[PDB]
Amino acid sequence: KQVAGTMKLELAQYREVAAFALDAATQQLLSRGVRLTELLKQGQYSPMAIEEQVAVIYAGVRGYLDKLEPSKITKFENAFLSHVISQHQALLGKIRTDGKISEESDAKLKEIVTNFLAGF
Amino acid sequence: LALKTIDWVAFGEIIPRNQKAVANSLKSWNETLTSRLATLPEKPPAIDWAYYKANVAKAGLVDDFEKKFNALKVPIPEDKYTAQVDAEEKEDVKSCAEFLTQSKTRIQEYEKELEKMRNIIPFDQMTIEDLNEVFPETKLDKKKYPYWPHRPIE
Amino acid sequence: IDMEKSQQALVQKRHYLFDVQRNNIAMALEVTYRERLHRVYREVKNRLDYHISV
Repeated sequence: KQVAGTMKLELAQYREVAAFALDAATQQLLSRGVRLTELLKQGQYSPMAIEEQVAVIYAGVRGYLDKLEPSKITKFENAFLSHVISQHQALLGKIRTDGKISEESDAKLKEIVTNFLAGF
Repeated sequence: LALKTIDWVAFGEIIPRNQKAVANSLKSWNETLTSRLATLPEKPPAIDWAYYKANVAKAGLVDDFEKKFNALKVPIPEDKYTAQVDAEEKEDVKSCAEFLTQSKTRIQEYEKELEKMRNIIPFDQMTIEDLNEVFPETKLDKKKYPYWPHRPIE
Repeated sequence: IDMEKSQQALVQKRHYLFDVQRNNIAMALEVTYRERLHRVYREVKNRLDYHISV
């Protein structure tokens, strides 16, 4: 909820931005909605918990991949998901224990975010 | 469970420009193989001697087939990391030799260069010849450009 | 001078790449073995079914 309330709001704004067809503010909102759409959907039969949910929620909420191609967003998203499932899997358990936004967990988040960003 | 390490983000910065794109292809196939190894389990799915036995009419058949599977053998693969190891060691040799040799030689050369750079002659105490040697580019060309003052009209 | 130093450093560190190549080969072999295991499993299960089902 913390990781993505603003994310949902910005999705709404990008729709309000999508309500048009050259503000670099609007352009930024556009790239943001681009990533948001490139991410939100999913394929059939992919059960999971809110874990990767809150993860990518902060990640897009970070928007440090807004530069990354929204086309490349889905691929690098699979990449980051695999990275988290492998390494920060224990850190994922930690965030699960983080029944609150742990600034420590948040820092691990930004760190592994840069890490997977290199892996991109 | 073996995989030796390159900092792939940095590791892209190790190859000569020959086929570093092919190197990237190799790294991508490596990540692909990592995912693939993640997919399947290391061991077989199990087999029920007595469970499927009581479950099947082929009961003692189920146990005997469990025994046969214990006897049955799938072929294990083969490895050639030895060739890779030899290539890796020889490359380490060649590259290290070339580096620690030519880089160090140029290091000495540019070290002398820096020394001479700290060794700039004072202008008034710099003869015309002082510069002419120091800046060989001021050479008289006194054959190619002999005619006193032996230089182009510029 | 800095360039010579940096070129030396990078060419030296390169060996991690050969490590990764070993990684690729080792993963290939391990996957082959694991897949052979699982394939044997599936064959055994198919054989077991071929009688219980009948």
